[PDB]
Amino acid sequence: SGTILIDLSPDDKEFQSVEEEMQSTVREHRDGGHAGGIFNRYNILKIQKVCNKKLWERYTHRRKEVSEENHNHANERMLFHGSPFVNAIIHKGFDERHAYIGGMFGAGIYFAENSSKSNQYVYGIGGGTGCPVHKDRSCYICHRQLLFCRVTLGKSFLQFSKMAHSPPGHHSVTGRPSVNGLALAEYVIYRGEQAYPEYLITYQIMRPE
Ligand SMILES: CCOc1ccc(-c2nnc([C@H]3C[C@H](NC(=O)c4ccnc5cccnc45)C3)n2-c2ccccc2)nc1
Ligand SMILES: [Zn+2]
Repeated sequence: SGTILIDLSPDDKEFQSVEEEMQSTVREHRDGGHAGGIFNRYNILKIQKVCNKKLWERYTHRRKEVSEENHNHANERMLFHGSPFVNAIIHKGFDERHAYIGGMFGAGIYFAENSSKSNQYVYGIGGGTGCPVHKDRSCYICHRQLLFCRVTLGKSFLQFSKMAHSPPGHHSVTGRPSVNGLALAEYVIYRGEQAYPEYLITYQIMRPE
């Protein structure tokens, strides 16, 4: 595999930065919690740094290329990723060949700047049938995993809510909010090597009250 997970102590400022980013970027969703559950906060159980030399080199190699194509600017962002495939991704890396064709921006890998948006996909598109054990999308019991990832957007194409690759001259798509469309920003890459899954976050959504 080559992948090592480093457990971060809650007293570690690197843990605390990821924890804060996760808690602070929660929003109320217009679906009233249908996809990700009803919560305003998480129980952060565990944050692990993902260390894989092969995957890191794959990422930085792509990043150099994107940079030369975008006026020496990678347009690198730290973004949340949610999917059922977290375990595969930390071992084998992101893989566009596994992309689901039912996305707003076609067959790509979707990231978000709001943790609560990525949380809606941990059990599948629109939350699937919820947690495996209780078939509940708002399950407070079962533990979830998000990735907090290093993502190379390069020259990002701006769009509102049928697409295979980046537009010509572009490296990603930035989905922007619209009245008849997106509520929140999402980012899409069409090459797996434009993201590194840097931190694996184990959490529950917290029951409010
Ligand atoms: C309307 C919202 O649309 C979305 C939201 C998120 C995503 C998305 N963006 N990226 C993803 C996943 C990351 C991709 N998979 C891998 O990189 C992958 C990597 C390595 N092995 C695998 C084995 C099985 C499946 N996937 C893999 C698919 N997905 C995804 C999420 C939930 C279910 C299915 C796909 N796709 C569409
Ligand atoms: Zn459950």
